[PDB]
Amino acid sequence: SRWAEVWDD
Amino acid sequence: QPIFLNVLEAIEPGVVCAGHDNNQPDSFAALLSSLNELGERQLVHVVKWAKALPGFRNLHVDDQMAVIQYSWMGLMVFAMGWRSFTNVNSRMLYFAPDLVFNEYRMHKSRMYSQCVRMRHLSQEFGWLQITPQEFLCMKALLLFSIIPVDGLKNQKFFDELRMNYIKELDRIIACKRKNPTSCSRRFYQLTKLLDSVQPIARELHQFTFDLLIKSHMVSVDFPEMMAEIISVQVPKILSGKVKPIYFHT
Ligand SMILES: C[C@]12CCC(=O)C[C@@H]1CC[C@@H]1[C@@H]2CC[C@]2(C)[C@@H](O)CC[C@@H]12
Ligand code: NA
Repeated sequence: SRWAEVWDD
Repeated sequence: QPIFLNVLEAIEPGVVCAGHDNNQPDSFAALLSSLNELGERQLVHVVKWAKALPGFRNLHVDDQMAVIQYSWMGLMVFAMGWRSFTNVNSRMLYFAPDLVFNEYRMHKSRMYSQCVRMRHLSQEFGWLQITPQEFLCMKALLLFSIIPVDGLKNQKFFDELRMNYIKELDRIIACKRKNPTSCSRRFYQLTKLLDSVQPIARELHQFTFDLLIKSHMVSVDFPEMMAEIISVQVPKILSGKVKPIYFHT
């Protein structure tokens, strides 16, 4: 997901 | 002593623009699409801001994400209210430097009543002479002001964290005060102010939820994280599974 993507960043 | 405040001031997000074309005629789709985009952009900053808050890492990973996902609306409205107060004395809603709402946009956005409450909240910052420090602490506390009624993964670390942030807010008040009766009165006003944020956020929650559902029919675009959080997390709030923590009844 995009959120998961941003959280990882 | 200034340790806690130094941190909050240090991590406070800078200016964030929405990318709105102020040269194009105002329209419901254009305004809301710009607000949604602004939400996506600010969400990124709220994530990085929250992660840097004192003791935030003590929380379980899943709770870290949870509080951010439930509280983003109240956090963003509160800060927006502050920007409006400081940038245009609450005359308009200062969402972003490139997205300032006047009465016309408030009407074209189809959420005039909600904008009115937000402007009212903005006015309170003035009516109460809220200090930049009280603002920062109250905003931090808003991240720990809404949880599922069934509790979080590790409810204990959260309660400890929320309790300490209340303590810090109490510290700030008792700072330039030696009268215990004055402190109690200021705390009462601030907590009342904090509570008033929740009803406003709920109205926005209901509104964005309805808008997501019929977005394809009104040409309103929802960025990826927004669409996900509004379809998965917001409903839990609207259905009563996740509720705000109120100081007063
Ligand atoms: C959080 C934002 C965007 C960030 C901000 O400054 C406050 C403002 C409050 C209204 C929200 C908006 C994001 C997009 C939403 C959720 C729209 O879908 C309807 C209500 C809007
Ligand atoms: Na999610």
